[PDB]
Amino acid sequence: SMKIDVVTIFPEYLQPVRLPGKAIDAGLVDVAVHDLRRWTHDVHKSVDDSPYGGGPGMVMKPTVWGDALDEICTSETLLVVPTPAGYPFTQETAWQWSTEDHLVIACGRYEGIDQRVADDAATRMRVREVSIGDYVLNGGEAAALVIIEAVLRLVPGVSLLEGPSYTRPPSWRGMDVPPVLLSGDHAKIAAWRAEQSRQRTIERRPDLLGFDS
Amino acid sequence: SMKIDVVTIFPEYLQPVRQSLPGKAIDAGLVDVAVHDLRRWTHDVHKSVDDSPYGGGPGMVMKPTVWGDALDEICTSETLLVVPTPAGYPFTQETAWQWSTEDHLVIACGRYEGIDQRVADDAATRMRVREVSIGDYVLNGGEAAALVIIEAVLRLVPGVLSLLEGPSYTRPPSWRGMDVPPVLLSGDHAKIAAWRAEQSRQRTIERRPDLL
Ligand SMILES: COC(=O)c1cc2cc(CO)sc2[nH]1
Repeated sequence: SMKIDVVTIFPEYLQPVRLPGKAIDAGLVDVAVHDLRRWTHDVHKSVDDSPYGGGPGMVMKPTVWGDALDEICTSETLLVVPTPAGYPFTQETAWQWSTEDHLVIACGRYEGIDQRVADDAATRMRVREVSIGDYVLNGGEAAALVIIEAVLRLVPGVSLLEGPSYTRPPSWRGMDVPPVLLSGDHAKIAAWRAEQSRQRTIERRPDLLGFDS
Repeated sequence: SMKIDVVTIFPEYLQPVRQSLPGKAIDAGLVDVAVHDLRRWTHDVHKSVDDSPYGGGPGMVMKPTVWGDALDEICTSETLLVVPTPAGYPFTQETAWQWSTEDHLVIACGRYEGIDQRVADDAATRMRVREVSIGDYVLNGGEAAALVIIEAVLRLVPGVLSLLEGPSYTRPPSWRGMDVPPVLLSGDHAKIAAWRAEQSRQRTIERRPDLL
């Protein structure tokens, strides 16, 4: 049983959470999405202001985030903050987080969240700032969806690159399935699949085998 | 001026993209994103999209005849066909910049254990094909990766919008016992830039030593 809360100024973007959809239906996980503006108090519902020290764009205010996280989090919560400046989120991270009772995912916009939010929370609970890859996004919402998908498929109840896969018909547009795959020889099939994966890994991901680039 | 077609057995998953799009960019004809249900191109009353893998193994493989028909209809010689997969080349910011000037992207979202390899190999004989991964984790299918690629690419299109960045601060100057670093209020802007540079260096060493 896992609970996941997501906090965002764009709750409508997290509707796709409805693979996680089948997990919710089975009653293994529960996912809830919260509008950050619920915790504002002014008429304009302001959540951002200009950065101290100068620079382009805006920074999300700590006051509003503090009130939201006070209500949603307990001392047992793992607070997840997607950010381009985070530690990398990997398959090992997904396995680690798959046995947690409660994830809270805080989605930033503009140029990010005041650093004191994570600092303050870390005095009360475990906090993890993470990146899902080295490309730039407008906000944390897409990253939250990737994290939820990677973690939920590992929950109890739900290396090298995979080579090419094939299914029927055995010949299509003059392209034939590799004959070894039709042969019923388990040893030969295993060997061929090993060689394919080796070739694909050295070509596409030489880093996984300890080579440059 | 970019057109993006996305093909998926879960079209509802791609709904937030359409809602992400600024009205002015659409009205100005800068961008169009269309989502298509793969089952439109199935051949049978049961709308089958997958079948057992040759050579055995777990899971299922998506059918070449169904995907071949879909791509035949949607793609042209000028299309850049994008296939998100954990076995792909890495998708980077450089990749996003390159694709931001394309006239037509088609994103083929797969599920189970992948799409029959002859689909991509056949397509590559008449258009450019790119199989890519968005990171080192496995997802059940390509839909969430498509959302990431679409956002990373479109934010670079004119109109539709090293080292790690250090911490940021805004009002109030003191909050729950924590003060904004005084240097940021100093009005010494050369000193502020040097402080930020050192914050970046330390954060990069701690969190991403691979970048150094
Ligand atoms: C303020 O939050 C963001 O703007 C944000 C941007 C990005 C890019 C990511 C790729 O790992 S994660 C993430 N969060």
